[PDB]
Amino acid sequence: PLTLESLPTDPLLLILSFLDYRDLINCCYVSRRLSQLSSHDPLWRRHCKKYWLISEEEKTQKNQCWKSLFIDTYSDVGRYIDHYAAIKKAWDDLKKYLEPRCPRMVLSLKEGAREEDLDAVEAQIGCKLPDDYRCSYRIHNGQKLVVPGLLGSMALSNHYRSEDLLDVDTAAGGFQQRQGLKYCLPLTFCIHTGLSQYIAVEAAEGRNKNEVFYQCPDQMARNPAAIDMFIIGATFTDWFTSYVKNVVSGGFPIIRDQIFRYVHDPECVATTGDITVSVSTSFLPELSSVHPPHYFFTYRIRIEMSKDALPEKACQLDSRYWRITNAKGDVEEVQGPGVVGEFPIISPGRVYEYTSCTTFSTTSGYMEGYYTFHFLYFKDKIFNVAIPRFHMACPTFRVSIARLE
Amino acid sequence: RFEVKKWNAVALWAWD
Amino acid sequence: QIGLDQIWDDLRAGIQQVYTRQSMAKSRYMELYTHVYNYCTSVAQFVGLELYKRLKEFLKNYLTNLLKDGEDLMDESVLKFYTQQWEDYRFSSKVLNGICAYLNRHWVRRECDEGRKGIYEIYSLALVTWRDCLFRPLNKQVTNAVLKLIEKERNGETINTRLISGVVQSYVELGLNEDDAFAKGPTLTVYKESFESQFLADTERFYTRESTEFLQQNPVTEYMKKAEARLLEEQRRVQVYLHESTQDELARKCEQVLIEKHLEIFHTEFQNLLDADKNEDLGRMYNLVSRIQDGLGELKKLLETHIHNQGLAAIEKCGEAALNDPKMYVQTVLDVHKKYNALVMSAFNNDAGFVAALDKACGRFINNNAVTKMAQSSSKSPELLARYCDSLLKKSSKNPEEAELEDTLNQVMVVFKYIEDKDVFQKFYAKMLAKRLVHQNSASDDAEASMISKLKQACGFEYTSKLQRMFQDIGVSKDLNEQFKKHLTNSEPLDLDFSIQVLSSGSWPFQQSCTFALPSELERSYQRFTAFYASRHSGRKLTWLYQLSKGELVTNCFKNRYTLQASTFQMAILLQYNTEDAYTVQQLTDSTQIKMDILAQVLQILLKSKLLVLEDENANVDEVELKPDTLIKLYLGYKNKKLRVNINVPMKTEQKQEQETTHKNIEEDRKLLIQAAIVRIMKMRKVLKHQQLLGEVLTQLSSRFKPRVPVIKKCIDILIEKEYLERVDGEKDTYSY
Amino acid sequence: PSIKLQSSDGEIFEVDVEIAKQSVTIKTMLEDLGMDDEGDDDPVPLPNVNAAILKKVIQWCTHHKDDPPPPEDDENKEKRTDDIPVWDQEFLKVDQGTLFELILAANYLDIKGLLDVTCKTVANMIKGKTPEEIRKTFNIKNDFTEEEEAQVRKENQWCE
Repeated sequence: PLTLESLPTDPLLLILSFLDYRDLINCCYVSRRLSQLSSHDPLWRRHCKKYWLISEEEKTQKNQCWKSLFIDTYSDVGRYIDHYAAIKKAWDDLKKYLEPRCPRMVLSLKEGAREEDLDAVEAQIGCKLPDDYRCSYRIHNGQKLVVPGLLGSMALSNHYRSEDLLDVDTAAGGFQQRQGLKYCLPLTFCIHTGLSQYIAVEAAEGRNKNEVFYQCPDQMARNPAAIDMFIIGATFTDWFTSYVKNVVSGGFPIIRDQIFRYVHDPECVATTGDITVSVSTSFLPELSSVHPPHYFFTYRIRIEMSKDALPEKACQLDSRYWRITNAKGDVEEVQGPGVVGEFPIISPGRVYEYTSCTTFSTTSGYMEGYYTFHFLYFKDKIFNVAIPRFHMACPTFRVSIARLE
Repeated sequence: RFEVKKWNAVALWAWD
Repeated sequence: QIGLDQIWDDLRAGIQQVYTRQSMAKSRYMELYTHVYNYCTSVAQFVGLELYKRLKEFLKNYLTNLLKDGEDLMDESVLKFYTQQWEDYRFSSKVLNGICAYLNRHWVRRECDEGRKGIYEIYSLALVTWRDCLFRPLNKQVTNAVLKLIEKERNGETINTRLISGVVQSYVELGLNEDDAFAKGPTLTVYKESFESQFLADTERFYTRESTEFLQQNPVTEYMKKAEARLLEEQRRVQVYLHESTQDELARKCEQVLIEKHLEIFHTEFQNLLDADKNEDLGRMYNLVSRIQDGLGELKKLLETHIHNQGLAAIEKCGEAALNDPKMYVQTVLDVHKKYNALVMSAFNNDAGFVAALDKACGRFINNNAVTKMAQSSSKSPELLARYCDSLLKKSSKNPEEAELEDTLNQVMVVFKYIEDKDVFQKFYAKMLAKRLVHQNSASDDAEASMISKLKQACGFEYTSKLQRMFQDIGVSKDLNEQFKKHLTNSEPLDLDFSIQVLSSGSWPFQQSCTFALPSELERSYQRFTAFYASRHSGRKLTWLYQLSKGELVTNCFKNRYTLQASTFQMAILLQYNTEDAYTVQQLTDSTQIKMDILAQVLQILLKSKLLVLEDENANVDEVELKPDTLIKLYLGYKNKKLRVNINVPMKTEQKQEQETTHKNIEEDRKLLIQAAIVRIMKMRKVLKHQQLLGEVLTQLSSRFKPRVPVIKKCIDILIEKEYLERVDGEKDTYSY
Repeated sequence: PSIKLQSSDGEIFEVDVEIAKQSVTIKTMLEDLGMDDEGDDDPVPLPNVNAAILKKVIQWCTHHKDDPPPPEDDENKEKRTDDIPVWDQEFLKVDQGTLFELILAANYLDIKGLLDVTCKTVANMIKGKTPEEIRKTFNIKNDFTEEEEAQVRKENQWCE
């Protein structure tokens, strides 16, 4: 004749510690004794330190009990409890890592957006936004339309790529309804150019629900309804978490006081002698289309020399050699004198960088070769550094439904 | 009628 | 459910059974645990605060009642009481922490997370109650008692380590900060607040008493032994009955009291012990003072001053005899260095600062000592070193053992490292190597190769490039002699034996010989060798100095035959005697073309050996100032014990002449080298202050030869008169290229 | 060694010294008390457990005799309830009264593993259930009056 109510207050507190938040909410309806035990303050600690990432310091600053912290937060962002943990983890990883590096981007970030603005956007576009999309904008509305942005900044001589996270009002104003990009909502913009990675709010006209794709206009097809795609990734949570992990882990390096899109593999190195020749990689769909296949790749070749070299070992880049090898099988070789019209000298401990540019009709490829070098003091000594086998990777070449017809 | 049997010498090589 | 007042009587009886340890059984332990468990699970909804209050009140009452039996006790008795009661209390509280374990895990842990600081684990409550009822009123008494026991142990007696270890363990464990009992590491807050401070401030008093009660009535030599013993002894009393964190502070304080306070008496005994050369006590004193950082600085100065003074005294003991006996001087310097190198390597543990003080001491000693001041020039020291190095490699009657010779040449190289003016040594060794190699006077060629290799390792390549070129020129000349012998066997031969050693004019520092009349047979031999020389390789020239060439002549006109070896000058003079016996000095000068001074010295040697008579034997022979009208007549009645007697022995007036010529040549070489150095410096600088310029020159050439400021001003005057280093407009401070 | 544990009813249950040492209470009894050799074979009464539940505790500790220590705590994690071992899942398949008495005896001896797995298995019978389903499953009457029922209705609207 023993029941759950008849158990002591201590093992019952361990049983309730194994329940989810919904069950602890539901346990208040069971019995008067279980109503008192379900309102235990340490019980609602792992439910707040995991579902909302509200650490103890936030509790001490707010000076409120744990259950009230859960209730107050659930009255604000409670509709997105299944994604708020991941979204706020990504936002806190970004806003903590970029603060020592680029505080301008952090200061450019606006405060959170209210539910009224999001509902107004839903009414204006006539549809319902993805729930994970809405959750991030409850934390940060984005940025003012200024350079630099938050979603990367790719620097090229004749085409500056730098995108910011659009606010809800600009996204509603720029919401797409024309043929081709049907039921698509952009969430980024460049100001310098007109690239906007649209989001999907309905899976129609050959579109996956909640997918992240570039613009990729068709060039061969004269029909404006024929618009191709470049699927960057999965739904909003996966896209944002992947970008945040790339930024904070070192996958996206931070240079020139900006966040750059240089997908760099450390193993793609072919260090000859004492000069590291690690090469980055980037993809730009602004100068690309599926048909005709251009797939404009670019990268900044970072070269430096170790301190073991003598001061007289100041090699000067005589010329560059290319071994552009498409994955189809075509190989093209270029022996252009110098890099981007420059003759740099690699001093011991000196780090020099220079961007590149290429086109690739084939989906992948690699451009190896050697960089001709010659010491300034040592006239007789001539050597070269071998370019590695780094592969240029670009996303899916999804074409429009009207293109096939 | 003095006669000399063994004799050694030293000479300085100078480059012209 | 069970109320507290229904169960507290039995629980209190059980806990009192625990503290008054009567060897309880496990049945009573589990009954007590059930008593705690059946109360903490009954029904501000968490029961257990009342039981905690009764435990706190009971422990406070128990410790207050226990204190009344120990407050009157003092010295050993109160310490025995404290350690026994602490051991019993710690064990029985470790039992109570297991009895009241449910309240320790599900109410204390619950109400310590939600703030509410002031309630602790039952074990940590028992230490806090011990820290407030029997540690605070028995803190000064117990720490005074353990201080007195440490005094009795240090005074020479034997005392219980268990009691002191128990007291120190209690003081360490009582430092547990109550606010967070789940802390990291051992807590020493109480320990370094009531005992370590007091013990560490009482060891200061006790060692200043032993110091200025033992140093007053005993010499410093015994005080070093006592201080080393005390330092080892307080290294011992950290691991015996103290905590491991008192080691560094106690050793530092003992070093500051035993050594640092009395470092002024170690320095005034350092010189006294160094004079008697008691190496063991020097090692003991270095091993003692080295613990005091930055206190070793005065020892190095005293050591280097003593080494310099002892070497100066030894060189003064050498006296005037060391000037003409290089072996004695170099052996004295080497013996001083050997004696005061073991004392740095063994006693002073080969310390870098001390070996640097030894190196700096001999640098001020070998270059400038009594024998150099007697010769009013610092160049006498490397000159004597070169003379000694030549004496070892010379072909003596007793050839030195090759291992012994290698060892003593390595010792010479050790002496050479402290020579300031290495240029004088270079020139003197070059001339001695020349005078040995052209006469085949080298004892063994591998020894010369080893010395050249060691010089190469010592000072660059330009220092010994001339010597290596001389050695390879000797080899090339040997090959050329063999080839000329083969050619003479093949082509027409010469009756006179010929054996030359052709040497480069760039190397082999020599003096060009005066005019000389070539003998007819010697003329034929010379023409034959020049024909072979042009047949091999023509486009060059040869100077043919006869100053260092010899040969033997047959004296058939004498009463007995002779194979007397004579120099080329003497060979020509003897041939002139053969052609006609009566012959004058003026005729010698006009026919042989020899300069009058060297020819006069040759004739002086000829008269000295009685090789032939003058125009009057009754006149002066060894002290005659010969005139051009003096006639010399062949004497066939010359008698000697041997036939191969040498007349080409060196004369006494030419060794000093070669020495002063070497000094002049090395002075000109110094001038040229400092001119080139200042040219390079002003090429890389183009403007510099005068004193900064001379300092730059001195630092630039310091690796090979330390220059002299008057010589620098002479060469800069020469260059400023040559427009290479001309003065800028209206300046007495700097100039430009 | 061999320690003897008896129940409130009184039944000798000889347990290996390393099997009962999994329980924190018995381990602290055998360590802090010192395990005096005088009367070491005497039984150790546990007056809050019955015979069958103590036998099941001994059987469980025998099965987890070589069990690795728990990985400290996982407060920031979410207490993965479905990691119960298959043998542990099968062993706990008893009636609710027996399971609750096993929780009570698992807390008495302070066994971490048995208490953890019994709490997990009880939580699996509460997780994702309606309150009426919880009351019917656990035979718990509802003592909420209408005022008390409406009292909790004001807050709990925050989560519907």
